[PDB]
Amino acid sequence: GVEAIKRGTVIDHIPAQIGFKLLSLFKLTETDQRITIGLNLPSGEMGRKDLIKIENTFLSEDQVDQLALYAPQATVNRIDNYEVVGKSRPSLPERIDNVLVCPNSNCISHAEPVSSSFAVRKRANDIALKCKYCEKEFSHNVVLAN
Amino acid sequence: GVEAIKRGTVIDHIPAQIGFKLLSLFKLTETDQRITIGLNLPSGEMGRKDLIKIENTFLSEDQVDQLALYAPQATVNRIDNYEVVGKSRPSLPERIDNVLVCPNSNCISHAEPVSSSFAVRKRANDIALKCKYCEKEFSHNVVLAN
Amino acid sequence: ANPLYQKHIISINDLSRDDLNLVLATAAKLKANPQPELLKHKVIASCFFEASTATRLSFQTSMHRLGASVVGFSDSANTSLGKKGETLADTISVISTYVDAIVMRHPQEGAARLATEFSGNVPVLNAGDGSNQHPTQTLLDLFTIQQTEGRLDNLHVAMVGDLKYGRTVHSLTQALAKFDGNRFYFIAPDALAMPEYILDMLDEKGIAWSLHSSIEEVMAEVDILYMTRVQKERLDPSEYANVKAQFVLRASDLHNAKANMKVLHPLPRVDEIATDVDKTPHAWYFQQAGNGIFARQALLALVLNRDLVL
Amino acid sequence: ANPLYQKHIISINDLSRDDLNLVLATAAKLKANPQPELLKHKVIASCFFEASTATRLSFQTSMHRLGASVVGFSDSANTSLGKKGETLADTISVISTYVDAIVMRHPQEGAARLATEFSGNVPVLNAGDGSNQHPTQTLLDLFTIQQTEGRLDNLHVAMVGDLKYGRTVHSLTQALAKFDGNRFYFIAPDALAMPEYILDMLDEKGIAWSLHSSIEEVMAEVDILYMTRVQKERLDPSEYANVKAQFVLRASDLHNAKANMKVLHPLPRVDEIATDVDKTPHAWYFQQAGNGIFARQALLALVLNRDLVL
Amino acid sequence: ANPLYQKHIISINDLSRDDLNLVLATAAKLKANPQPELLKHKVIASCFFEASTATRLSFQTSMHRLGASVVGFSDSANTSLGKKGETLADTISVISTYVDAIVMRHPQEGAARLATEFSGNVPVLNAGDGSNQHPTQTLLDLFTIQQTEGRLDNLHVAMVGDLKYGRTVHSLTQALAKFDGNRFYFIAPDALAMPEYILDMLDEKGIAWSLHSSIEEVMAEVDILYMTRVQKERLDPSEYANVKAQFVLRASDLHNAKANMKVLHPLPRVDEIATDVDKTPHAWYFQQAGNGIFARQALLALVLNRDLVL
Ligand SMILES: O=C(O)C[C@H](NC(=O)CP(=O)(O)O)C(=O)O
Ligand SMILES: O=C(O)C[C@H](NC(=O)CP(=O)(O)O)C(=O)O
Ligand SMILES: O=C(O)C[C@H](NC(=O)CP(=O)(O)O)C(=O)O
Ligand SMILES: [Zn+2]
Ligand SMILES: [Zn+2]
Repeated sequence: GVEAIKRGTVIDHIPAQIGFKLLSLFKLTETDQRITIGLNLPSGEMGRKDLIKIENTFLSEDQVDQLALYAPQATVNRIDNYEVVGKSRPSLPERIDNVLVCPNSNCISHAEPVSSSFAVRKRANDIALKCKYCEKEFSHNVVLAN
Repeated sequence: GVEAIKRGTVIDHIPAQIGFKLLSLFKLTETDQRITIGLNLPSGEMGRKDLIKIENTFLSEDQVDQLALYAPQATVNRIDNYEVVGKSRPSLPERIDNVLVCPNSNCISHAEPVSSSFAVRKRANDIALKCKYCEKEFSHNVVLAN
Repeated sequence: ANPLYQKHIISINDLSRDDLNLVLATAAKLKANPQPELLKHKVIASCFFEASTATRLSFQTSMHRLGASVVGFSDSANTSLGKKGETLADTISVISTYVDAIVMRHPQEGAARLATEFSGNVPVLNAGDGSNQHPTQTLLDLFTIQQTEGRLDNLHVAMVGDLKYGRTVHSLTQALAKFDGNRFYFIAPDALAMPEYILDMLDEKGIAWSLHSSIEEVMAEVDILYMTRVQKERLDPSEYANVKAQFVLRASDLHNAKANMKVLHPLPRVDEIATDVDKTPHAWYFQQAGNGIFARQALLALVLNRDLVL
Repeated sequence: ANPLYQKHIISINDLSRDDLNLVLATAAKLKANPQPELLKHKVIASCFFEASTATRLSFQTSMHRLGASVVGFSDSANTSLGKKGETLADTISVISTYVDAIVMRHPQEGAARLATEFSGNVPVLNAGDGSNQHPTQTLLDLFTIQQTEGRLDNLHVAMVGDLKYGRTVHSLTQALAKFDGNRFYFIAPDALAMPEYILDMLDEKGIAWSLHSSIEEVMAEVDILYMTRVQKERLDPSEYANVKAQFVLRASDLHNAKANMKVLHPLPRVDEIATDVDKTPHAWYFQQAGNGIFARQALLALVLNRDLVL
Repeated sequence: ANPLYQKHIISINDLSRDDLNLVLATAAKLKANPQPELLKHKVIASCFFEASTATRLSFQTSMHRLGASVVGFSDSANTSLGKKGETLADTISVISTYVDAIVMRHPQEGAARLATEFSGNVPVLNAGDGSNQHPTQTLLDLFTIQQTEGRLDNLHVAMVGDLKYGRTVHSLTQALAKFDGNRFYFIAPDALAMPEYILDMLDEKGIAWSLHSSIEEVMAEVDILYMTRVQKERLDPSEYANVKAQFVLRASDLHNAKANMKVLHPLPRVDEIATDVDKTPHAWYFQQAGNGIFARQALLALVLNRDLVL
């Protein structure tokens, strides 16, 4: 596509203006081998599409379903020998630990040395996240706002 | 190498791990156009380069010069309908308005609505940066926030 | 081993209908036949990082009626957390090497859950964390409702006041949704309404609830009228319009209440219950406070004793 | 139009040897024979957002000794910036529609420089901006030096005290590095030493400067001993070790001082210049303070009158 | 004697369409050609018991631009009322024996009205009394409106922000209701809405006013968009929900504004007028601030000089 690799992952169908967020959010910059980023690529059905290619790397257990919460229709293509060895589409997990910040000012998660952790319920219109410590439940819009 | 382009700019020869910094710092990604970034891709000349093809956007001299504090030897290139019109290069820019933040905590620039501004001088070895307001002079490395 | 032995009582949410029923059955037994030695030689820490009179003194009287020992604080201004920057994680890590259970009240929501990550083998019992939960308030209110109503199912329960910051009603509603057929009436000013996650749960469960702008609307319908106090200390400045009680209960308004109906309140009360109510047969809030001794004795008895023969 | 006519006076860094010499010549002219109506019908703002006895009152006496009217404030607490959140930018935008020139002292470095961005054609005269510059201090310091040494070129000047935060030695070191063959001796604690950017500037201009650990080791070769006071208002907690004066001058140390050498101090002094020095021939700081009237009068005359005091 | 000669100027409610028109005509006369000695030998008191940058400094520049002398204070903390318990009544009684007229701003509503009870023949000019009136603000607001619209009759004027405590919109709404055929649009949060007594007055005079929930729904028909700032100093705790600006104007909203329409603001502004509006053609608040000098100069001229600036 816009580049090829012997082995690596290719995250395609990334929504626009989110592509650049993933290089920071997964720190795909602490790397030595090549990355190909194509931004605002046409995708006839979804117009704007960003796409990332990482040579020699495959996304870990975390990032794949953490990607579910960030680019719900992205398609992760595992490649080896230039063959699409696996294709994946992320599922929403039961929980997301470490990466999200509790919106509640008075949650102890903000003062003490502990990893944040939220439960993921896929609540009719949107994902609701319940914080493991203060027990409040929030719209994912709120929890992963920018 | 990497993906084709008709009209625009292609910033080649960016030193490794700096291509990212530049996408962010001068906001180059906040566009509705197609950018292709090749991170960590083999150069030869100085081992490994990083590089950005920004399609249908052209830089002024003034923008291009601002890159000299990061990528001094970068090679800007404008291609009007595929052929290379002008291959340019950064010269350090005399002033760097708006991009950096004064590390003096008591500088007035932090409270009021004015844009930041620094005078740039090759200070003998490092590039020194004097804030136009508090007049304190700083090495370019510290001004690039810690 | 009984189901509650060595459990952390952090949230009503983690308890089932039978854990709850086990506590009430035990509280009833110890209310009738006392056990002065049940916890002879256990030392229990009472750590109150936020103001309390009744929760702290009912808890340490319960410990003393069962032969236990108490060490602790009611004011974190003099701990090394207060003056030297000890984290709550290192505070709990150290205190768990000394004692057999930790009773804790703290101002940030989430504090007792955090304590359990550092606690080791020591059970942590939540005397209130910010505006989240107050589990031991619900075991004394459920013992009181059972005492007066002889039923914890099919009741008409009205909850009045600051329902957004009230940890007592967040825990009580979650517990009464475990029994069958309870009808809830929530009367609160908009700003201080029931948080949506409690409502979502009532709905997902098929429980009936409704909102009302007065108490008169529901006075003849209710079995329990649960009054709460505006949590001034938890309010945001934008909520300061809501500091004064919006719904005040006076003896006159008890005009056509069912005879069995009781007025419960976790206390302290400010202006929401006039003192003439105190002299009516409906006022049950100081008998309720008294029941804290049996509900808390029960919980301490069950968390630290494998099998209990009562 | 004379060279300084309507220029902003913000930093010594923007004035030439000639601009300084002009001010000085006009100071001597107006000291010799007055001009009471030179600025008749002008109204000048006195905007002191930071403490001042001498700079504000010598500036306002100069405005009054030339016929101008003064409006202003000495304290920001009752300005709309103090109580209402007005920005310094909107403050200068409104005051620029009223007065003929703006004198302002402010606690942040950079404050007079941004007033100019918003002041229109109204000149901004910097009465001290945080720890950056103080250009009118240097104009009276230079007038007093010229007046007691005859020259401004080929001097030995020692600067003692807090040179990191001393805005007076920032401007003055930059003014004397404009004349030829001046030698610099700097006596400060390491934590309050001269900022790199002034030493660099001394170096590319080829000026000879040196660090010294005592006043005594340079007492015999200096012509100007310019003493400063630790800027305690500006110190960080880290630096609180340096609140007391390390180098304190007593009259005995002057017993081998060059007979022309004078002791200057911008003032206030706290313990660094003992009061017995006050009675000795080398003491010139109150004379120095008085010369503020003539340099400030000259400066206002040049920035606001087209012509040139003959 | 001209009509305003020695009148107290306390509320717009006591001045006629003619009294306002007079002030305005004199403002244009004195803006066109100055009068430096019109108030020579008068001494005017500047008594600011509440914060001020613009009203105090534009008033004192006007007094100075007409030859008068100023005496006063900007802060009450070091007055004998501040430290000794002097009453405002005895304060005005003593100051009336010294000065030719008294300008005073004060935090209580009614303060300038009672100064007149104790000021003898010395006129009292109200520079703002609590949340009641601010008559000289309206005189420069009207001069700026007349100056940018040509008329004061038949305007569309929207007033946005805190209208409950905005003393500026109290006076200004009452001044424009003196001219014919002006339409009013009021955009405020319900808690900071126009006081009943001004709406009544609009109604018996048959004036058309309407409430609107956005600037955008009236942006195309307004000629004057007069923005105000929430009077946070004056808010009750109840009202603290309204401290942030609900209606914030950014330059994009002006992209369908009538080409003559100007944006006025008494100032200080905090978040309600974004700084990008500052560069657009509709922005007229700093021009407006400048016109304070001409209306205040005209007012002093009329109250203190018998004659009439020709
Ligand atoms: O304070 C309240 O209103 C209810 C409740 N009160 C109690 O538990 C009684 P005390 O604060 O005396 O321990 C609480 O949630 O803290
Ligand atoms: O304060 C000092 O030490 C030096 C200097 N002092 C003065 O200008 C005298 P004043 O603060 O009374 O106006 C200053 O920078 O403010
Ligand atoms: O403060 C305001 O918002 C409006 C108005 N502002 C002014 O008059 C400007 P100042 O308070 O600087 O004199 C006032 O009523 O005081
Ligand atoms: Zn949380
Ligand atoms: Zn700066």
